[PDB]
Amino acid sequence: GVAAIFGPSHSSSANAVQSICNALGVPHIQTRWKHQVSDNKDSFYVSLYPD
Amino acid sequence: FSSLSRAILDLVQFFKWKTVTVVYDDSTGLIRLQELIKAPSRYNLRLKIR
Repeated sequence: GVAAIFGPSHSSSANAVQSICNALGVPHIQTRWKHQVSDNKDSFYVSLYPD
Repeated sequence: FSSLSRAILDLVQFFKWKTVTVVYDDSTGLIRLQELIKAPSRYNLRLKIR
């Protein structure tokens, strides 16, 4: 039982946790850059690293 | 694409080009052609990436 997951901070690992956090509803706060593909229909994530 | 980018680089030297205009569609396509983008560092090509 958590309220937010503050990122596993790597491009191969954050894509796996984002699709879990998109599924279950819990937000996923990212603090590093990640290659976000164009057809990734995800909404439950924010990224504090500058784009 | 470590081998396909070297095969496209052989056709821009068999045809003796000097100015290419590499066009991709999504941001992953730079990784698929990174052995072609690094070519003006050693050869006489002139890349214009769009």
